[PDB]
Amino acid sequence: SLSTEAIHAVQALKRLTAADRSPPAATAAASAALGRLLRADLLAAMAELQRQGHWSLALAALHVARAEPWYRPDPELYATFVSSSPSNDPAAAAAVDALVEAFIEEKERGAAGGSSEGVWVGEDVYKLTRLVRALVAKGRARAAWRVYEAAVRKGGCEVDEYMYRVMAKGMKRLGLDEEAAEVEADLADWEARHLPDE
Amino acid sequence: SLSTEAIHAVQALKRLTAADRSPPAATAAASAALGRLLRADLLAAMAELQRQGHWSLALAALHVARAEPWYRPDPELYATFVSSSPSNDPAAAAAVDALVEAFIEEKERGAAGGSSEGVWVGEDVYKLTRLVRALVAKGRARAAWRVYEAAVRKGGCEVDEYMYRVMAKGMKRLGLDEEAAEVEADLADWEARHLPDE
RNA sequence: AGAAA
RNA sequence: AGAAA
Repeated sequence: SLSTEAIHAVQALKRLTAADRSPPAATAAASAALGRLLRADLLAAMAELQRQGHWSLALAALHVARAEPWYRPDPELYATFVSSSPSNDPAAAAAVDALVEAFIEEKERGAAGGSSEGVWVGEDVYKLTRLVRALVAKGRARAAWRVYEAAVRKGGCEVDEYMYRVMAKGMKRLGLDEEAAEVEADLADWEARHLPDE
Repeated sequence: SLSTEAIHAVQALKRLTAADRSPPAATAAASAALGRLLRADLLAAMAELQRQGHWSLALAALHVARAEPWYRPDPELYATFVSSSPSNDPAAAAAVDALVEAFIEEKERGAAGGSSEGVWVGEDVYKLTRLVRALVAKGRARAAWRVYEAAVRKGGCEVDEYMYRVMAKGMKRLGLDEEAAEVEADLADWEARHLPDE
């Protein structure tokens, strides 16, 4: 559930942006109501806004969160934003794609080393699969592909059959037959190394 | 559905093999999570893994199952493994062929008698047809042929028109025109004995 | 756990 | 029941 501090923060955010729906003031209202909540409270506020349907406000909260010092690029966090995004909404869809681009840029922002390259290597497989699943579920075939290609194809994040099947089926039914075939190939390679051989 | 015992077993299996994807440890994890489940639970676990896409794990479960005392070579069981196998996967395809060879060896393992030869004679026609259908559907023309030839041609398992048509059409479209013709001949013989003559 | 073409 | 060239 939500601490009274987070509940009051959400109410505060809504009531302020009510008198002015405009996004410029909406931002200033977010840092005003959510500016300095403990990580746990800010995350709960965000989730509550998503749950209620105030997606644009949830995004505003994300903005605030990105400024916090504890902030870290997290696939699960991004998946909730995709899941809660409005269906049949061109603007929303673009926002989702943009979000995916933001997640990969945030994650890879800290990489300049021949040092053991692992920006994606240590990533949570389940969470990353959840993000991909959500993107597919919302028809963001391209976005899904950027993520897979970034974290698995290049990032060298070791995934499993479940992840592959999700992608292959996703790309297929979404009309990227080209990429579907590549996933199947990646899967084929995987199988070629885990399947008991003789 | 799945007993909580089987659900927990599957979770357990995944979580263990997660820290180590390698097949040697994957096997030890299977006998560790699935080692002593009731037949019903082990079978349900296997099917759930297939459903999720963890085919290599489903195969690991099969290994465990083969050691159980209640285990019996079953065409249906093998068909599910063929159906759930990844398409466009050289390794998988070989695994399927190997599986078919394992099924025929397991079945015929108990035959050393001029006693009424019936290792295949009492076989379930529908299930056996399902296995053949799946193999064809995955392009395993050879594998399909081994089964047919073993159980019907030699094993003396009495099948029906549905089975023949499935094979003939399967071999044809799969490019074994030689074997297709033989099936049609087998069918011709069948017809010659069931068709009302005059 | 990454809930159902 | 062995679901659609």
